[PDB]
Amino acid sequence: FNKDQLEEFKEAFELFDRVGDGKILYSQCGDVMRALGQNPTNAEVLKVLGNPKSDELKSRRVDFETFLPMLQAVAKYEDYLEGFRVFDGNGKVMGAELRHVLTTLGEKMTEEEVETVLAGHEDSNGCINYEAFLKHILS
Amino acid sequence: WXAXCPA
Amino acid sequence: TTALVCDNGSGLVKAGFAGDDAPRAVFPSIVGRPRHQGVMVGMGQKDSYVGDEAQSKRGILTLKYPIEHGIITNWDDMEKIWHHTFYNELRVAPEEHPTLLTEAPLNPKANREKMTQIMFETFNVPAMYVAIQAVLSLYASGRTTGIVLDSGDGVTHNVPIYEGYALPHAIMRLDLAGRDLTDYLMKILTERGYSFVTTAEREIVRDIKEKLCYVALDFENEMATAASSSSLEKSYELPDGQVITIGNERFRCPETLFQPSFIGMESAGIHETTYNSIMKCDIDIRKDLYANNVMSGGTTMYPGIADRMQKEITALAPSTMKIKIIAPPERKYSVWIGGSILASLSTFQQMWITKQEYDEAGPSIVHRKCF
Amino acid sequence: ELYTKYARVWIPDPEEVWKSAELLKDYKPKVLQLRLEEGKDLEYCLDPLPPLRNPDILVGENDLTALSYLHEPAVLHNLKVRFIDSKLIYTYCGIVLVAINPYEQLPIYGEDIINAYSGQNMGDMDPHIFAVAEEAYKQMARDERNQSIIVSGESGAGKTVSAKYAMRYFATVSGSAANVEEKVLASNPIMESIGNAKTTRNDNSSRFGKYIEIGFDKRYRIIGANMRTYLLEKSRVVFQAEEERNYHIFYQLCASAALPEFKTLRLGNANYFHYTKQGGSPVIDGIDDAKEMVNTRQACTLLGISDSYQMGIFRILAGILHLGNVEFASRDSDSCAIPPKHDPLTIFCDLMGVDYEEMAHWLCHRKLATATETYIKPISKLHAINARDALAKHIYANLFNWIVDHVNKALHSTVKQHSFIGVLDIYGFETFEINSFEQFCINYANEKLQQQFNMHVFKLEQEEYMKEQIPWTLIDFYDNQPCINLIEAKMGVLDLLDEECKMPKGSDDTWAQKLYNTHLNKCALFEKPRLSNKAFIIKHFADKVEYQCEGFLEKNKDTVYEEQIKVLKSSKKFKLLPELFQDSKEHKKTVGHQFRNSLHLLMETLNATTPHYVRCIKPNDFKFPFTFDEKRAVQQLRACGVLETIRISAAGFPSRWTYQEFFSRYRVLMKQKDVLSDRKQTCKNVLEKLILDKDKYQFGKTKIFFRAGQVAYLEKIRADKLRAACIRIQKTIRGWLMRKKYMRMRR
Ligand SMILES: Nc1ncnc2c1ncn2[C@@H]1O[C@H](COP(=O)(O)OP(=O)(O)O)[C@@H](O)[C@H]1O
Ligand SMILES: [Mg+2]
Repeated sequence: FNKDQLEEFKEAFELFDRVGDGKILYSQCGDVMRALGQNPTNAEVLKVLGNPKSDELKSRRVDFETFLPMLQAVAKYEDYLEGFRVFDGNGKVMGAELRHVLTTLGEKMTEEEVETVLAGHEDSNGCINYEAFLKHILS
Repeated sequence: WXAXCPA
Repeated sequence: TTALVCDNGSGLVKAGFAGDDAPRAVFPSIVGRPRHQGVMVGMGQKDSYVGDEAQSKRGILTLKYPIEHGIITNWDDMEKIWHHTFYNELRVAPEEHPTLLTEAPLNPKANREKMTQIMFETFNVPAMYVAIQAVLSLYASGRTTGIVLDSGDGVTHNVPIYEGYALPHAIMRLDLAGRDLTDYLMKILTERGYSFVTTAEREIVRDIKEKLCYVALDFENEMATAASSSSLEKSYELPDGQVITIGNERFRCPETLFQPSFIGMESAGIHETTYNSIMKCDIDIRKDLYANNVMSGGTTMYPGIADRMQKEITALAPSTMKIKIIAPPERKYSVWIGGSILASLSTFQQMWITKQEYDEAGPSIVHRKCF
Repeated sequence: ELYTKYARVWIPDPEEVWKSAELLKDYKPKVLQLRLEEGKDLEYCLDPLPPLRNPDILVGENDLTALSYLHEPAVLHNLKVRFIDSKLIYTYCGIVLVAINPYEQLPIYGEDIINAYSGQNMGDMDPHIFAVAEEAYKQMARDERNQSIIVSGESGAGKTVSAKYAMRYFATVSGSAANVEEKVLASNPIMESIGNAKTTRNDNSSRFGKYIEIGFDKRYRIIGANMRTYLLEKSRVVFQAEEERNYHIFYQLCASAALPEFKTLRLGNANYFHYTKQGGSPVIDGIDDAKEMVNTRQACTLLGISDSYQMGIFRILAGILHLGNVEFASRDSDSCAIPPKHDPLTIFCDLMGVDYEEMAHWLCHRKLATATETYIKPISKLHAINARDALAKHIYANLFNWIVDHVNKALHSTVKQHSFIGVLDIYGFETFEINSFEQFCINYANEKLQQQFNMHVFKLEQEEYMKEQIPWTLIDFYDNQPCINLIEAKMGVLDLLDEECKMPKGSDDTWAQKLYNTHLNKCALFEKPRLSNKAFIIKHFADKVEYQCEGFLEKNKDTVYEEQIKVLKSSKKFKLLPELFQDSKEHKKTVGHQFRNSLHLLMETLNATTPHYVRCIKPNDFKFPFTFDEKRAVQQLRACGVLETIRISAAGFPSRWTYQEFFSRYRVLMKQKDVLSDRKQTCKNVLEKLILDKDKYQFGKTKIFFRAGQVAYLEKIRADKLRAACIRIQKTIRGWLMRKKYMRMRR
């Protein structure tokens, strides 16, 4: 990463600094990494975080300089499509089934997050064009 | 028998 | 698959199916032959008669016993006896059923082998065995420790058996029998002026011996008593109707088992040979043989023989070592019954000499497998 | 191996015979970390493996052959969930129906379910007794071989109700109008009274095996029924071990001895008679025999037995009871005599009307005869006792057969019988702390009945594989014939036991000695207990069982002196008694040999027939309804023989699935854009990619077969792919929405 990237990333990091000490929480580290173009899993985030314990994950704060190696470590389409084709073969996906699997398997998200991202993409039958939704969410 | 007696 | 047992006496054949209560066929071991020219052409003559067939006609015939002293003789007649036994009287083919045969303890060794040779070669018997009579008397009596006095026609012998071991060195064979008692009864009856020369009246004398003879509890006083008073005299009706009368003689005949000297026999009597046979055993067992002491066979059947035995062997026993004499009333059949139960035992099924084994070993197989 | 945090395993525990654990670290080749789901963590040790648990979609399924891992814990769980929560009491284990009693009524038996089951295959419906019944009924309709149903277990389990409803099915589907069902159910109290007894572990145990044949005309209308009996435990009459009883009817007499109708029988209390007193346990608690006698009289009236016959029966039983008290004094080793004026003999001779002096003579001497002459010979006190007890057992066995002949008289009907369906009620396996010739016979009978069941299921699978064109060889025919050959055949235990009955002196010690000498080194299935020279062990289809020799030579022996029969035959005081003896070797034959032959007649009855099977199980001793104890239920499941049926199934191909449903369920794994254009060859390609070894799966015309556990492996790889894709989606959407929330922060 060059100086310009480090400056843009630090500025973004400081926007996430809610205490003024130049630091974010570990639980925000993943948010900053994804906002910066990475797509790590929560497991991957904890690994790059050093598998922190609950207490430091919830209250220990790290500055940009400590975050950066973690961003580096995280940094170092056809599968996404087949993954969606698992739940398909007319190119649609039920809204109920996607909601259930997103809220009950894997790294479970909230129902409100899923409703927010899914809002306006499903039709009256309850079908999602998943290729369009995928292109939309990858932009 | 065959000797000492008649049988 | 029931076996056969036929106890080959010297006087009777006893035979039946193994596991029956008592035998079906009992008939005298005689072959009869005619001794006269037949006049009536078309009589339907036939050359020879077996058992009750001969005995029913005996006045026309002469009768040979093919067995003397347990030794089979004139064996073509024996083969006729067996052929009649299986085919006519049992009505059952020998090739379907294994068969068990009985023998006196000590007798010429070849005789078993020839008997076996007949059984396999002539009759194609599936399997065969031979057993010592005084073993079977204990199977019959329900006893595992025993001394057995066994006497019929032909032979007498003692065998001690302790807990299913025989003690061979102690086995005494004594050659007195109902035959020699019969020949003596003839000779002595001549003393009262009756004569019996030939086989056809030998069986009358035998029938007298069976009904009238008895054994004195003490002989030597009663010999004088019957000469002193006639209440011991009794009378019997011959064939052809004339009555005869017999007195002291009727006890005097069976007394000769205890006084073999009268026949001119050198040996001890049955009581003293019984005692000597116990004496040859080791003293650890003599009390147990003294108590469990068993009579066997038809010659024992004379009334009072058991009390005479107990009295006289008491006189040789040391008075502490008490004794008992087991005379069951069946005992004329006991040697058969013990073979009937023996042949029914599962364990015995291993013991049969099979035709396949005889094919291997020849007539010598008997002594090798059997006792 | 495959063992991963996501999986579960069964740990043993003495109080729930298995417990479930979360596997907490992936195994690699000596200790495992196992969290537990009553809120505990443990570490568990692997010895020079715990049985893996089926995936949760499979468990609770209607047929245990669906289960990919087959285990005592898996089976027990699948039964427990269906009984305790779904309240379904019937299960299929193969062909076998397992049944578990509610200790309650249920709706299920209503007529509309009878109609519902009509017109369908046994696999097309959830299991219920009617689904067996109709598979028999339609086989009888379609094919000439008539049918049998077989029901097993402890007597408590509910074999009665399982027959009651099979009958109710047959009548209803036939559309027949009629007594016969009410008659059959009204017969049970006499068949219990004569044929059922208190055993150490059970208050009522059926000690004989009962066959009821339902017959039809050529339009399959029920025309009638008839009753047969087998395997009666004759030895129980004269002998019991501690705290047993003999047959209830004796105690029902003793509980009635004060009623004026029975005054002539001069009965005492149940401690007075040598047969009743010997058990040491007169009264069953909670069961009153005195009232039940009245129900037995009721059943007799409903089966038309005249009161004259009923009184005759009770007087003959009083006969046997008094007979058992007659006592013998020895005079010598080979002689005994009854004393003068002997009181129980005098009462017996009153009850039978027989001349006192003839019974007194014949009970103390035996006749021996030949076609030329006959002898009367004294006998030992031991033999006179054995003769008395044999006469008791022969009287009882003929009384039983005669009462059953009147039950048949009542049940028979004139119409010519086209065909019949036979419901067999029989005892299951038996095992106790002290176990005796009664158990040895029961367990031999169970060995043969289980061989027949093996024969049948092995046939039905070599049918099924030949429909699907699979080679014959793969099904391993398991074979318990070496154990039958050990028990039955000429060297075997029953034969040597009859053989020492006759051998001139014979004893429990010498018998054991002849056993050890013959078998002990020679045999796979025969073993000796270290401490004792008076016991033996059989490695037996359910279990090892120890049997103890001291009982057998007494129990084994029945021999009846013809003269005592030929005395009782003479009496005219009442006409039942000569009826009992209406039409030898049988008088010599030992109890074990009579049992062997009766079992042959039973097996030839069943082998002429096409069976269907039931198993009845008892969840608990206490009769707490809808409660189910793993400890008791496992013991029943072993005695029923479900567990070896399953161990035999696990050898084969337990799991069978259609190409269409396989394609449906694993469309997720199938790479649909790649997949080939037809179901059979594409799914063959897929499975060949997913599993290397064709030994592990077999291709039918319609169904794919797998060995045990591979369905679980498939379900795991399905879960892995599904969840890994799920994670990919989750993180992608999370990163999207967090970018949006950052954009809000920029706003
Ligand atoms: N009731 C009897 N009283 C006296 N002697 C008898 C009696 N019955 C048979 N005998 C004699 O027994 C002899 C036959 O004995 P037995 O034991 O049959 O010999 P085997 O068995 O060797 O043929 C014959 O001499 C016969 O006369
Ligand atoms: Mg003889």
